[PDB]
Amino acid sequence: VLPNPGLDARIPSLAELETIEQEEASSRPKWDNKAQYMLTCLGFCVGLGNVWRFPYLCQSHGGGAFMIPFLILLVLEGIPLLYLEFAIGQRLRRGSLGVWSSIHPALKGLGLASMLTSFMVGLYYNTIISWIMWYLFNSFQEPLPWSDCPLNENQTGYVDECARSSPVDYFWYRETLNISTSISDSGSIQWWMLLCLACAWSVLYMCTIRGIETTGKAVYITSTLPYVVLTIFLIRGLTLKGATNGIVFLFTPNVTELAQPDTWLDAGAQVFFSFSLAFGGLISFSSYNSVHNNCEKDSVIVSIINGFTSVYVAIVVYSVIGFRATQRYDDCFSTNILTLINGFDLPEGNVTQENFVDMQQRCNASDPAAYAQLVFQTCDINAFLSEAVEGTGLAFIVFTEAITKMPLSPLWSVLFFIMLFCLGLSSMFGNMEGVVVPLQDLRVIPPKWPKEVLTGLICLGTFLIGFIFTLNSGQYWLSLLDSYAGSIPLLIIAFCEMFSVVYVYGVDRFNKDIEFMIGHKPNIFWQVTWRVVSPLLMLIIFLFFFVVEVSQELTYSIWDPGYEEFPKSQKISYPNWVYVVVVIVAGVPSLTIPGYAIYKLIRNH
Amino acid sequence: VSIWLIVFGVVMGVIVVGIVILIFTGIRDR
Repeated sequence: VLPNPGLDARIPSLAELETIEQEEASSRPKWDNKAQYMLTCLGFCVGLGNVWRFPYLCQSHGGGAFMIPFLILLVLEGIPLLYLEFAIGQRLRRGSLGVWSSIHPALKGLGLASMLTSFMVGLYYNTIISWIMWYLFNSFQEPLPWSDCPLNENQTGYVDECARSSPVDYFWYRETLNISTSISDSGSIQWWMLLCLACAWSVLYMCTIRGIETTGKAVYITSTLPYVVLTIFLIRGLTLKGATNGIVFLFTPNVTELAQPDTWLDAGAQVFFSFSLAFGGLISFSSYNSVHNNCEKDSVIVSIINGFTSVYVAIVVYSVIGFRATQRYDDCFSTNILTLINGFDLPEGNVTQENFVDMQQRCNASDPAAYAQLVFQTCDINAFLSEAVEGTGLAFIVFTEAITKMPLSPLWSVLFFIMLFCLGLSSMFGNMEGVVVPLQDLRVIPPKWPKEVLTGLICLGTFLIGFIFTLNSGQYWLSLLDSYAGSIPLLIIAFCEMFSVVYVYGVDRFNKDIEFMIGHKPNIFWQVTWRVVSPLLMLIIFLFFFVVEVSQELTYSIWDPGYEEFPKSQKISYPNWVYVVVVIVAGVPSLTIPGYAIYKLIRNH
Repeated sequence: VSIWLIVFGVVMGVIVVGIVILIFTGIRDR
């Protein structure tokens, strides 16, 4: 629709590209195997919120009714853009920031915005990834350290916060890290945890020192292991009988929790996040294979599994959630089995989780006086399934408890954490690719000191900012990022693809591209959704952002080791000096889309 | 002294040598 003066003469125009095939190997890397290409795309998409936020959002939207707004946005918006993602990087055969230069050169705020989101999410994930290794260092041993309480100072029973709450948590607010109360007070620096952060930066830098070459040989193992070990953990769940309890909690269809506005919203944010989008490394990934490679069914293949395996990941955790809730359901009851015979004294054989309550009626009938002194702790499954956690606690203060309900409890403590390490590490590649592909499109730096020297400039450049997360206050900074950083601005970066291909590039100009790559135009629903449907849905959920922008006041949790009714959290708001930086972390990636064009308009006027 | 620094001590030695192995390959492929 737009004229674009100078639209062409920057693209390779469909008739010389067959000749560039036989000269690309001397200038650019290549996928040296068919099998090594599939290992890259699955590992960047999966995990890290599909494992902790997506199964949590099951039981906050209705368990057995959660799939319906969830599964559709696979087959309405994911399967367009990923097939669109494959088709242009194989067309232009060039980096992502170069793409929005070859289309309307008053653009290229977009290639920055892909880099300005990919660099921060690559930062604070490695903070989480370091704690995966930290608890893995704390593995290997007979009495796992979170299992027991530290004593008091008198060689007797335990300290107060390990008495008032479980030993799995206490080892988190002093052990994992020393904790602060608020976000406004920075405490200890956690210097040994800073060493654990430091080594986490290096196994990345070891593996992508030569970009496609070193990663292409180091993807054959890290992209198969996080799916196998998760297969025996499923039978481990049916080994310890604790399944069919959170499993039936996964099958609770709440039709009342479907017409909510945030039901479509929270489903829409995760399906955009379950795939790893708006980074541009996949443009370079689809530039390193053959030109006539079928990516149409490859768009069907890899999009299906990551939406299908994540459901199967949600099965294994609720078996554990059902397992932890199972034994805790009777622990208070066995205490009350003890508390019944405490004051009212039945023989220990003729008491069980049975007519216990009926014999309690005979106890109250024989005497009400001592019956008014025996307190009983009422318990219920869905009073033990009704507690939950999101973000971090599922593997750190929830999963490690049922780890300690195993006969080989230090051994499965090891096997849990290499799986989640390589899970984030495989997802730590395209955000790493999202910062180097616009970097090769900068070219104001000296072009000497080749890529291995440039590789050392990335890992030590972003080494520095993770230091504030090692503070006692540093965990409260991390709660900002999963909530705000990359929640809203991920959408409209993807929306600028829709305006470019239809009204600037021309969908019919894209139509002659697809008969070149594979041949004949695909099924007609492909051509429908690029016109209308993906432009429709992306702004409805963006409209739902303004519904949840300010309709609930911003509040973050504080721990307070000296808390009033201590075994619960405390939710306080932020100070006014904290409000000045919350717009910086999520807003400045969105400012560059008009922002460079204003600099470009005063540069060319 | 510490058990978590024992398992930390072996993985910090793995990290130092693999980066210079690929340095020798890139210098042999100049």
